[PDB]
Amino acid sequence: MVSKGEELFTGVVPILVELDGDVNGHKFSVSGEGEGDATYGKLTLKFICTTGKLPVPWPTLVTTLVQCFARYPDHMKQHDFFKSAMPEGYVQERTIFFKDDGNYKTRAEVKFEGDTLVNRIELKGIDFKEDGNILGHKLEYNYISDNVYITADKQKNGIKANFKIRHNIEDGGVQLADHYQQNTPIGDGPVLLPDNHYLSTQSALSKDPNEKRDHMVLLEFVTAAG
Ligand SMILES: [Cl-]
Repeated sequence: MVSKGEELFTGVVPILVELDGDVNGHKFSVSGEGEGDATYGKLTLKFICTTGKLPVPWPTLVTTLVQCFARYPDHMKQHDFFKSAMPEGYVQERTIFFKDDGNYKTRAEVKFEGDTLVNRIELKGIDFKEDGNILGHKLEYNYISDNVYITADKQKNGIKANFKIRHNIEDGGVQLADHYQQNTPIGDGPVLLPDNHYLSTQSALSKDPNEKRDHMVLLEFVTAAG
């Protein structure tokens, strides 16, 4: 039997991302548009800071800015929580701790609005050093990849995840971002609660030479594995 959720992702699906952020009192907004093809675990998106200059580094927002587009191997289809929650969707919450610096707290709703998959996010950042690697824009812009370790949260009918991102500092060194994640379904319907597994995630960051606004072009591959 094929779920309504699974069926929604068999072709190319348009994506819309909307983020409202406040880090150390610096307010900003980001809009993103693109396409996802879950059959190949493939995402292509362009993000624009709609408020001017982004007050934090683009690479620090990649994880916040749609794990429903992961390629789940057929033998792991019973563990795909993210698609099982669709179209009504899920809430995704995180705390992201930047080592020796501040933290982000995020809350997002990921759901269909018509035929478009929407990720609407609120982000709050506190305790950042004004001359630190984040507010000082000292991180490299190129590539972000890691494994996302997923476990069921039976009590909340959802999942938890934890993972680390290593951001290269431009003049040398590494800035660690420790991620803690919880996802809960929006609807009351049945969902798939997975066994322990991970998502292998790789993203390439680029620029559009015709784009004068502060922006990020992203190519991403996400694949579930045992
Ligand atoms: Cl940046």
